[PDB]
Amino acid sequence: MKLNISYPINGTQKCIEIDDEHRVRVFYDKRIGQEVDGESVGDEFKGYVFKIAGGNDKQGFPMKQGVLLPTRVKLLLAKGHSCYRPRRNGERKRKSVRGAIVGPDLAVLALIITKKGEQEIEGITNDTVPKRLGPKRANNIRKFFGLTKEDDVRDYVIRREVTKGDKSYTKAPKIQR
Amino acid sequence: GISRDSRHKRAATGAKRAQFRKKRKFELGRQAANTKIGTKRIHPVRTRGGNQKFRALRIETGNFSWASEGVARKTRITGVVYHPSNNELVRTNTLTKAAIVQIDATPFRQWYESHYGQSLGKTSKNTERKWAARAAEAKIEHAVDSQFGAGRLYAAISSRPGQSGRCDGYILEGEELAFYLRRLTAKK
Amino acid sequence: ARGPKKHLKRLAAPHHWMLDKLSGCYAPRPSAGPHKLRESLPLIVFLRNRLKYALNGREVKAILMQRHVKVDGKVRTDTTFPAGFMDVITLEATNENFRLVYDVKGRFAVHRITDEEASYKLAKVKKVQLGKKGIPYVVTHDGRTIRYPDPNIKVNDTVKVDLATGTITDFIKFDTGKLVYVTGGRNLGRVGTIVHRERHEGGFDLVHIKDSLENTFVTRLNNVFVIGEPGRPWISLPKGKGIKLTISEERDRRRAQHGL
RNA sequence: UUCAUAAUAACUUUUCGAAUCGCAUGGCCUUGUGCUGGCGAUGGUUCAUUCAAAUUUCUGCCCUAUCAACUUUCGAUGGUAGGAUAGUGGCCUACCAUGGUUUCAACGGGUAACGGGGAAUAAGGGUUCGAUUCCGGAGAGGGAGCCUGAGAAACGGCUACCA
RNA sequence: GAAACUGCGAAUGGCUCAUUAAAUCAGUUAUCGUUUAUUUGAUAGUUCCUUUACUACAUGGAUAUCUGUGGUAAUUCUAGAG
Ligand SMILES: [Mg+2]
Ligand SMILES: [Mg+2]
Ligand SMILES: [Mg+2]
Ligand SMILES: [Mg+2]
Ligand SMILES: [Mg+2]
Ligand SMILES: [Mg+2]
Ligand SMILES: [Mg+2]
Ligand SMILES: [Mg+2]
Ligand SMILES: [Mg+2]
Ligand SMILES: [Mg+2]
Ligand SMILES: [Mg+2]
Ligand SMILES: [Mg+2]
Ligand SMILES: [Mg+2]
Ligand SMILES: [Mg+2]
Ligand SMILES: [Mg+2]
Ligand SMILES: [Mg+2]
Repeated sequence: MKLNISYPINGTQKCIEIDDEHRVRVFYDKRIGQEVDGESVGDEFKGYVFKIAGGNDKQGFPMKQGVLLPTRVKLLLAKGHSCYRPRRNGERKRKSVRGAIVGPDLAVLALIITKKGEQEIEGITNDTVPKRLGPKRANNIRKFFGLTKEDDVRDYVIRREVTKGDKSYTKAPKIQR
Repeated sequence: GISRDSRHKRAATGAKRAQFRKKRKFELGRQAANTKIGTKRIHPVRTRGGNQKFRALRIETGNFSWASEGVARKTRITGVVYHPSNNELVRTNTLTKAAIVQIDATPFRQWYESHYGQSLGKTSKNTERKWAARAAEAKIEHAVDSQFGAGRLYAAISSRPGQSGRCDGYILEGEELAFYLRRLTAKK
Repeated sequence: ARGPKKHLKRLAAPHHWMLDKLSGCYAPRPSAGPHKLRESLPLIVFLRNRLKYALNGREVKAILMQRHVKVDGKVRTDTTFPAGFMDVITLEATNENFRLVYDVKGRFAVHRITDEEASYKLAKVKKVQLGKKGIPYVVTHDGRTIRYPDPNIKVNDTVKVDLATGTITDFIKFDTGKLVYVTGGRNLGRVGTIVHRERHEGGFDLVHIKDSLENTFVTRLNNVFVIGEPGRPWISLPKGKGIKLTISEERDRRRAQHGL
């Protein structure tokens, strides 16, 4: 089934389709938050290791963390919980949700890749996706720079330049606090 | 869901009032606190108009006051010995208002010792002159000395742990104690 | 109703706003403020209807927003502000000043009143209490809480707020033989002198009032507002001074004072 | 009035006591980013006031006795203490007392009954109507349960059963 | 100036008369028996705790929006990553 792999440090991710019945066999009976070695999931996944963080059932129902069940269940979700977003304040809703134990009923497995392996993936182990915007708060910018705080963090704010086609103009965030 | 409205009650005459205006939210009643002893665990409940209320189940220590010389001290509640409403709470050690409890009684003891120093149960010149000016007025009655020798004070709680969250009360003293000890001797 | 009510249908509006029963389904509900909505007067009613300076709601909104209205020395940019009895409405444009006093028919009449006296306001004392840390304070009918009042100022009394600093300037003590105004019931707008104040142990004080024309009536003490000493009112009384001429006398006034 | 308020002793899984925005950015010279400094906007504890909300006293309701006794073990009337309540209150619990209404019609039954301001009718007295332009109450298919808030037992908010 | 977070209203208004015969309601009282966003008027030095060593010229981390990967036949369904 579909596997959504995401490498955080490179900030990259990809989707992988697997049809073999035995590569996914190790994913069976493994709950969210566990670690599975990449040797048993693919001969091109040597050295890799996979944290399992969420997924989607064949019916589209995602799996909630901490359900410890290989089946679906109807739960009364509210604000703070995942698998649900409230429209009105305090709007509890009873919705179906897949359990946290991975079984054959899953359709997508969301997988963090934790340890860099031997054979590099195409654009995940190799490429890096830049962060779309930097820090905004003054001390946050200082920490991101290691700026020896009494150093006039005013100027060191990042500045993104965009060209309208005729005029090149700068846009930089306003510093809070 | 526990209502406290008067509609469900029969009329003064005795007629069975027909159902009308399904019960509201400004008529609600919540579960009893039925507090216990030990491992302080107070749960806030958001009541009408904010005004955080505090359920005080499992409460072990609280403030207690002495009326004669009028001094208050934090001290431990050690079990309940009598309840004027239901002895079932006494057997279950459920602590509500007006219940009668026992007190570790030490803080009162060395407060007395540093205040009068009469050595119950059996220095700087300023303190000596204070004691001399006192001139042994601490002629506090005999039964309180009796349970001071015993070590556990007899107190009646006055705060409402169900609402306030505190565990405050006052020691039995004077004819108060008298009355209740008779009742206790009735239990004995 | 579950909660507060925020709509005032036109027929349910007080008959002293005396709007047109047609040309509208609703009426301006006064927002919360210094006066009871049954007793108060919204600014939109005072401008659109009483003064006709505006024409409709948008015009009143534009008038209030640009800070030309000043209620008791403050701007009050909200459309339905409850400008109540004895409040002062200042318009720097046309440099005009109004004080809301009932005309004897019992209505919030347009009273054009001078700038010099417009600096201050009068108020009835509704409570005298002791707030925290032992500070005495006085609550007037506007809801103004004046701190540190004169020690012998009592309830039902009257006082003269300077309306600039908002402190105590002078006061008049409630007692017999004193010029007085009426602020409710059948005797709206009437002005007289207190002849007697029967105590009525247990509640609802009553006072007897005799006006200049030597007519006599009786009114509840909650309904009473001392306004000064006989012959020397502390404010500028409206035209007619609230004598309550009889309907036949009003007809005779129409017949006599008549020129076309 | 045990009221307002003040005071002492203590208590708190210690609430609040501005790390928030706009405009104008003046004055002092300690001539520096230095010292101060106006008009507002949002907040914020408490006490008032207002919009209110809950209860609450007296009196007033259509037909019917082919409805004369009704209510209490399961609260019926009262007492006390506690719990809950925002708060009084059998509102609920524990233990007691055996009480409360009734021929001045209680209780039960019926209402093709929402109550009222009012409408028709008109010598005077009245008879009938009032679902609906205003004020109240209740309801969102019938039932129960609840989060959020100051305010809902909300339903153009949710939970469950029944249809 | 979209979007989203925040704040506020969504409990007003509108409709219907099904239930309800001391029930609602009307007139008249009471709250010294209580909650009250808002509006309006006032309202606080002590947050130090042994003060002879602290950020007050400003303390911390998430988090939506967004960038990208999906799932379901579909619903104001949203899980993973930055
Ligand atoms: Mg309505
Ligand atoms: Mg007091
Ligand atoms: Mg009681
Ligand atoms: Mg009917
Ligand atoms: Mg009707
Ligand atoms: Mg009718
Ligand atoms: Mg009908
Ligand atoms: Mg209506
Ligand atoms: Mg409803
Ligand atoms: Mg229908
Ligand atoms: Mg709100
Ligand atoms: Mg409902
Ligand atoms: Mg609808
Ligand atoms: Mg609705
Ligand atoms: Mg909803
Ligand atoms: Mg009946």
